[PDB]
Amino acid sequence: MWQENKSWNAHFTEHKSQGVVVLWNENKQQGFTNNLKRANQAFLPASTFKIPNSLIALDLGVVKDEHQVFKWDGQTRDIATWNRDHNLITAMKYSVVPVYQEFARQIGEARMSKMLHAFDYGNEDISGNVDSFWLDGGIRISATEQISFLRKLYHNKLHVSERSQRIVKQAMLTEANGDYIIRAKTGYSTRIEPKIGWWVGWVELDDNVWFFAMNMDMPTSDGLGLRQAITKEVLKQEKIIP
Amino acid sequence: MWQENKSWNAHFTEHKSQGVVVLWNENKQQGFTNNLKRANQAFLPASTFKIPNSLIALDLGVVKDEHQVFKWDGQTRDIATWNRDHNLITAMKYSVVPVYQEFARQIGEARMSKMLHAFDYGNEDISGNVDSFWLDGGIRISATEQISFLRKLYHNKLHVSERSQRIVKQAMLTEANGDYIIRAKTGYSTRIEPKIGWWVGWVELDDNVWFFAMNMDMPTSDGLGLRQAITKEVLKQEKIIP
Ligand SMILES: O=S(=O)(O)c1ccc2cc(S(=O)(=O)O)ccc2c1
Ligand SMILES: O=S(=O)(O)c1ccc2cc(S(=O)(=O)O)ccc2c1
Ligand SMILES: [Cl-]
Ligand code: NA
Ligand code: NA
Ligand code: NA
Ligand code: NA
Repeated sequence: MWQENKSWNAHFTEHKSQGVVVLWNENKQQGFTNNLKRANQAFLPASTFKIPNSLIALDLGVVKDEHQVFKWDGQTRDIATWNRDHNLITAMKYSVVPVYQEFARQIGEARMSKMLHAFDYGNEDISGNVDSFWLDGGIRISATEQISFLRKLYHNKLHVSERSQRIVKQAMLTEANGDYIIRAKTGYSTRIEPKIGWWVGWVELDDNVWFFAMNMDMPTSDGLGLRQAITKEVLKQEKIIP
Repeated sequence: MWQENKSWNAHFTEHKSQGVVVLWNENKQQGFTNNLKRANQAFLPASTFKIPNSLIALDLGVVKDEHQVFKWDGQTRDIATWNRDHNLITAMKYSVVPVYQEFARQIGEARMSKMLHAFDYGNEDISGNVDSFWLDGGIRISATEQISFLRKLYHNKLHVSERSQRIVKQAMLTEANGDYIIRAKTGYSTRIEPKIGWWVGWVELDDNVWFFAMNMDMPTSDGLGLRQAITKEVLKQEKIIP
């Protein structure tokens, strides 16, 4: 099932960093990682929680579809792309936290807790603030647990409607060409140590899909590009993407 | 509503050919083209008929989902990519006619003709074989008629389920990066003169979507890549993609 390959550490070493990448080959039901222990250590999901959050908001009707416009509240924040109107596509593309904070407020503590229990998501714990618990509360999830959740989403097996799951899988669209399709979500956990950056999702090939979930030490925002860079180096080494 | 911008013909004559490109700004509700007469000229849809064919087959249960495998029939044909198993995603990417010829045969003439009338698709005529009329039968559709069809598809108001339309819009995925997403379908009509090449779809932006339909004279298969090349040149000139 799980096989360890420490070859991939060089890609983390090359950039003064440490992390874990987890790959799952859907067809052959075989997994791969450079660090079995870290692959199963639970961290704050940060903005990768936007995947379950969107599924919940859509299923409950907080968000009717991917065209509904969530208008900027007018407060100028540090990330410039947040200071504009957004729909679910652009909101997820740019990790617009304010938009998902009002989602969490409408969902409320009870329904959020109930949904995460049914999702089997992480430790299912929403302790902390209603609109910030995935950034500084008690919820935790491992990279392998992200793959378990993601595999349910890919196969439309999560407890919410098939429509909700198809809309989110559309919003996760990051990259696509003649070779592959990447649906994925980035995350950056800055409020509680250890500061880490996430990239979870999958790579759709012609006749297979590879699920991946990576996290890495991230002391500042300047290294965020390595989340995608290091992952793609691993995908190139296994001849998944050219 | 429409306006002619014959500046684009320099992108066609540069590659020794003729054609039309039709754009439609969804937000502004304004259309553009380099030749309004060819824009309204109706040709065989060729494999751009895979868009409505896929909707009909999905709505009728001929195709269960985007993951169902359709086994190669063993007959080795001239396009290598056709001689292997496929699903809806790859069968559309490689324009695998045999796979869609089976779809049509199971849909049948009666339901195909009622569905095309419900879609308002072209001249709604399926005269000829039910398994080849979009390649050598009587169906005819213009570039502007493709845009009307595609607009309904984008808005889920075609007369099939919302599920079927979302799946087809998924299978149309051609290209996606941080700047745009292209959902399109290629076509090469070579059984009845004039031999022409199609590219129809739309470009999803952050705050807008641009529908496009284009066709051009294609005497030999060598020039097929100019379908996308010329379209991207127009889109660049109109400050639609960088
Ligand atoms: O609220 S914080 O400033 O801690 C915060 C929250 C989410 C973030 C997501 C990203 S992401 O672009 O990596 O998704 C980057 C920085 C972030 C900072
Ligand atoms: O059956 S034909 O050989 O006439 C035929 C049908 C569809 C085709 C689609 C393409 S595509 O470029 O639209 O994928 C290219 C050649 C084709 C030939
Ligand atoms: Cl998609
Ligand atoms: Na997105
Ligand atoms: Na944090
Ligand atoms: Na179906
Ligand atoms: Na023709």
